[PDB]
Amino acid sequence: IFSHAQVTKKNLLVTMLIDQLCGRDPTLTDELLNILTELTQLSKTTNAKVALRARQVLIASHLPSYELRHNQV
Amino acid sequence: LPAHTLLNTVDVELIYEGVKYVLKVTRQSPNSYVVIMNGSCVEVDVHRLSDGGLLLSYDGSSYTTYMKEEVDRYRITIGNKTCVFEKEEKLHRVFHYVLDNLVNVMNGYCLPDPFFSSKVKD
Amino acid sequence: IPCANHKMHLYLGAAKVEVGTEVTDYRFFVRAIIRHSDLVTKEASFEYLQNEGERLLLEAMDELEVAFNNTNVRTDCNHIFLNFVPTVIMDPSKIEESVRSMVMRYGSRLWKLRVLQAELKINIRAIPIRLFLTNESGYYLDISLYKEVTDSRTAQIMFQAYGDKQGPLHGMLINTPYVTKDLLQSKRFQAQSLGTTYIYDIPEMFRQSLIKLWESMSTQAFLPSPPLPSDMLTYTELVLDDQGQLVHMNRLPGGNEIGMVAWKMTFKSPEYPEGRDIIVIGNDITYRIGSFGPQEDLLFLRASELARAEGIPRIYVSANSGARIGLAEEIRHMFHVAWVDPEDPYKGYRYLYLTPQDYKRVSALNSVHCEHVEDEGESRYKITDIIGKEEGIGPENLRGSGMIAGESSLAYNEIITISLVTCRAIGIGAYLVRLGQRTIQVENSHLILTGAGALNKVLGREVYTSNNQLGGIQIMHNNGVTHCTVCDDFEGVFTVLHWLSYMPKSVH
Amino acid sequence: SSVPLLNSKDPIDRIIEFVPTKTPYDPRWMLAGRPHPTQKGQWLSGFFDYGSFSEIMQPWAQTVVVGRARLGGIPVGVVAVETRTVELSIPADPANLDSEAKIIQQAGQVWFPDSAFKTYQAIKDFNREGLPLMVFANWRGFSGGMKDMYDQVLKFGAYIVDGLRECCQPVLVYIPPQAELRGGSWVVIDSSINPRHMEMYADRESRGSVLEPEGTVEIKFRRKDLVKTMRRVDPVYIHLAERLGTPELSTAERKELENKLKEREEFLIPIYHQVAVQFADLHDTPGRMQEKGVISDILDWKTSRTFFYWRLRRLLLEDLVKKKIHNANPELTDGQIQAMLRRWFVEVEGTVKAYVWDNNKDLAEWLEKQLTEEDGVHSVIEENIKCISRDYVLKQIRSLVQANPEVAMDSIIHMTQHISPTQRAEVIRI
Amino acid sequence: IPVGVVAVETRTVELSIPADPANLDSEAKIIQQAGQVWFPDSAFKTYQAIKDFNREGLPLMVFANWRGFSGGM
Amino acid sequence: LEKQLTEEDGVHSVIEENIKCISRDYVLKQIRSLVQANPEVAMDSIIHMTQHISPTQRAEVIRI
Ligand SMILES: CC(=O)SCCNC(=O)CCNC(=O)[C@H](O)C(C)(C)COP(=O)(O)OP(=O)(O)OC[C@H]1O[C@@H](n2cnc3c(N)ncnc32)[C@H](O)[C@@H]1OP(=O)(O)O
Repeated sequence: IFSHAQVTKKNLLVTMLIDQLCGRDPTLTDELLNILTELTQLSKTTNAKVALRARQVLIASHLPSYELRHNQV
Repeated sequence: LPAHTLLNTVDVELIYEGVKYVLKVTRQSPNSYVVIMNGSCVEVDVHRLSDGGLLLSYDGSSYTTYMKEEVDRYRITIGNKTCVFEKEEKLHRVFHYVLDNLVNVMNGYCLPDPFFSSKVKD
Repeated sequence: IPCANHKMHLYLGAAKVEVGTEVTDYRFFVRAIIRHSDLVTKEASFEYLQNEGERLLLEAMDELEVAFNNTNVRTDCNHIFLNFVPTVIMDPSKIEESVRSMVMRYGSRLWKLRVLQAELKINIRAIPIRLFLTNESGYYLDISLYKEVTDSRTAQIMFQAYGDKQGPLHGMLINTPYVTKDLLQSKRFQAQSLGTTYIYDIPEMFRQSLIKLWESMSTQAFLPSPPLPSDMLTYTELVLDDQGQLVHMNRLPGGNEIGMVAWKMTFKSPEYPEGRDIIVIGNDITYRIGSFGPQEDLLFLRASELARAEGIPRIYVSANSGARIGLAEEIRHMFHVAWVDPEDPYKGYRYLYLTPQDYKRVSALNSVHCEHVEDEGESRYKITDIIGKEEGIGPENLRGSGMIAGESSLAYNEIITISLVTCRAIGIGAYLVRLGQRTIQVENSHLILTGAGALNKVLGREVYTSNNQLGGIQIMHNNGVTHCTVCDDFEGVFTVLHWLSYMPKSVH
Repeated sequence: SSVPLLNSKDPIDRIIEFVPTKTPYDPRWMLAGRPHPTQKGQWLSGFFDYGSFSEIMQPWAQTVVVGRARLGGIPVGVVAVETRTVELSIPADPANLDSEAKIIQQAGQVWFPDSAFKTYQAIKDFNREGLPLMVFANWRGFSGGMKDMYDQVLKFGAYIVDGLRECCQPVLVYIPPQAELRGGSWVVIDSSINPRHMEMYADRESRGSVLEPEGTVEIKFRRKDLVKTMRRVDPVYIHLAERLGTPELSTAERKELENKLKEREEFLIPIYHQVAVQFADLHDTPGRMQEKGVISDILDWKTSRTFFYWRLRRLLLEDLVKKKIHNANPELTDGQIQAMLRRWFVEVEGTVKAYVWDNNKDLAEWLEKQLTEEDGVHSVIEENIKCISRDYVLKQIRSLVQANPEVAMDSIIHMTQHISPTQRAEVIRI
Repeated sequence: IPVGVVAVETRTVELSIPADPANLDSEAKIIQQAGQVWFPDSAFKTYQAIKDFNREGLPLMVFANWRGFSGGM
Repeated sequence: LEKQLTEEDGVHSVIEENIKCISRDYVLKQIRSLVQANPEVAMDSIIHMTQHISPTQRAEVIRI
């Protein structure tokens, strides 16, 4: 209960953590994906901040890096 | 019971010779305490003594402190002196330091609202 | 609208109107394009579509939040269009499922941002298909799937459905603009269809009635010169703040976010040439038609408290369908039935249960109570109680009703209370009228408690054919519930003000 | 005076043995009880103390029952509801030779004009007696037929509200088991009509809604919605519909599939209608009411009595000391007074025992001690009351002269005639 | 000066009661009502009028021609 | 009665002066009935009434 009380500050730190874990590296292993999946299933609205950003990662690491297109073209 | 009475913060108002000081007190750990006084934050390493006193490290020097609550006074004894208030670095130690601080944040021991997020990003 | 990351294109359109009436229909539109090579489906093509659409949808929602909250134009139906350029081999049912999940997971935000419609173009195998989605409150998504038919003698393309639920777009050409009235000229018609006036038409009639009153009592009395119709009246709308207190506001009509409206009027009457203040209250028959919710009851209460404090009369214009009912809609969709025999449903059913997959995404909202059970080797959440996350459909409207009931009971014994019945009044809306005790009724209206349909169902035959057999003027005026009968609302208002002609300006 | 209490013979730590059923029952059978159907004696208990229930107006408006009884030896007035059918006998008028006696049918759980008039009269009488009130509600609503709308049912419906709003003693509404309160009957006995005294409770096997299941089904579950439900439940419908929408089959096969679909749509209706009825009944539960905050608690029938004693007694005791506070400072409202009593209680007992407020037995004992004890612990509650009275008198004198300075000179002098010499020195010097 | 008024019928009236469609053996009836006489409904009306007029804050005028109350069965 | 009630800045309503006198006497009787039934506040009652009185009235209070 004591840990759940400060969940907003925990959410801020979690956003800062996710910013540096799956940022400028469009790739995800079979371990990060499970954590992100469980984290996106936090349907309680107080944790929405940590769910939403997590979904971004789940969709963000499937994009071209501009290196393939630039080199080939 | 609801989860907003199990708080980790206490506002303490102490009046000294006519000057009222409103201080905030929270913790970064079971033994690491944070005090806001005059708009400035200070960290104190506090250990509980079996005799009701506290062993404090505030500015590098250690102190043994006691408190006595009167009907309208707070008598704070430090060493052999008393103050009465009226009632209205190597790259691998840094890793462990900041990791313990962040884990404490994850367990619910977080800085106060006006000072939080200014030190955690670092 | 300028925006960072200039691959999204956001627009705010103001409906074209003539040189008379101003613009009321404003609409945010989002147009984005999706660039990638064609997909070779090996059960691995969902990711591109889902991720690109969801990324663009999130960026669109963010920019829509910023633009909508930074301005004041009152948009009603925001729309999104995503064009999936590359070709994908995928059955339309799988596309339905994927877009359903992707949209439902943010239906709450899309509802908050007033996003009601969406259009998604996907090339199949390539034949383009169009997904037209209607996204009302975030529990159900009306998905309509169409293919483009180019088999024509001209350059004209057609929408053609898939047999199941043809929908409105069957035979719509390919490209049609939109515009609506969005308020104030569809609610007028919606009310006039039922035999009453739109609520914000109340003050004008009020003013007009007073003009006739300043004729009527001039054949009794050597009155002063009458005032001008501009000076004969002046009113201030009473709105609710975020706390539940009344704010004295001056704003344009149509801005009610609830089904109740309240005015404080000052006017000049032949009895008091300088000073006459009243409170008027009215139900909006067009907003979830009639029904009393908690905020409607709250406005009623605060308005009556104001009138009692100042000591001035209260008038209530009733056009309602009783308390608001409903059912947890999400649960109404995601529930399954455990038959006694799945192959012969007429042997009975044992229970209604959820699966864990859909249970785990609702239960944190306090919308339902289930018990775990193990049956046929399957783990199941048998439903026991359904609560609903939506506020204003449950027993809280009973708590509200009695509250305002008491207020009426009090208001009768402290100030003057008058009640007017225009279209209908059911349950509480009937009792409220009777608690005012000075009831005016309109012809072709009714005060009822139980419906003719339900009574005939319990009785087993067509005993009653109209509800005016139960609560009409042939029942309510001949038994002593209504004091006076009238043909319309203007006559009712003139009757109200005539009655006030006999009464003091205040309890003091 | 207060209502007189007895050292009754029938206990408070017993349970109710007679349990309301879903089939018809005489409501008296749940107030006093009934003899054992299988023995010759052995009274099956009811809600109140045995032999204490006393009826009035029995042959009038037989769909409703009213009386007086005792709970734990605390006198109460009772209002209950007939679920059996009654037949109303009207005689002929000898002044008209073409007149005839008639027998009208009157179904239970339903208000009629006369039954509502009786309920109103009973409420007013019981209140003016100075009694608390118990109400066992199983009303579905008000009759809407031509006769009853003609015979003025709205009138007495509204008079019920007018009666309940003016009650000055506890009113406890309880929805028994296998009972349901629907809409028009809620709005006339809701606790929000007089919250200072009215309380509502519901069994686990009870129902409340703004409407029954069938009337909601008829509006929310139309034929098209039942069909949309068939679309995802019935395997036969699913097979036929997945086939009919399968493109490029044939014309005749599509025709056959469509006809089979129509046949199944007409066939399956009663079963899916019952499904809709159960999906309607699933949100008429009391847990939803507790969560929404429209009942104070969810009770078991059997233990009910032992609850309603200690609640009721507590309230009575509270109404005593609160009255004294209202006598001390008449300008204090009732929420202020409940909060004040909370404050006094925690102050004198301590914050560790602040949880002993929602414990009706212990708090009733404490209030009994503080009010009934004299020449003893001396009632710190009484000293607090005296202080509030003192402050009120002081504030009143000062508000009086502050609004009327012209009498100040006349006010001082009389107060210099009954004061000490030292107080006179303090008056002169200050 | 505004007043509320209560007066009394001396003419005969005929009270029309309809039939209840819920009962197929029901019939409409015409009852006779002589003036200068109280009936239950006439007295109820008089009471309601008195209360309403009083709570309006009006004076009251009463033109009494009542012989009494009906005593029939 | 119409003249005595509706006339202001005129004959000045001797009826109104009588009403003011009755109000004065009522307030006086009320204060005195209040403290006569509650002497324990008399010392607290006097002091506040020595804060908004004239010096000559203060002399009369002290001497009498
Ligand atoms: C006051 C009490 O405590 S009990 C009273 C509680 N409410 C009721 O009893 C409702 C009475 N029943 C009715 O709604 C009446 O039949 C009417 C006339 C008001 C509505 O019937 P209709 O003329 O068929 O209108 P309809 O039922 O279509 O109403 C429009 C829609 O709003 C919904 N709706 C209707 N009445 C209500 C209501 N009282 N509360 C909430 N929603 C309602 C319906 O689902 C309906 O759906 P649809 O448009 O998809 O068909």
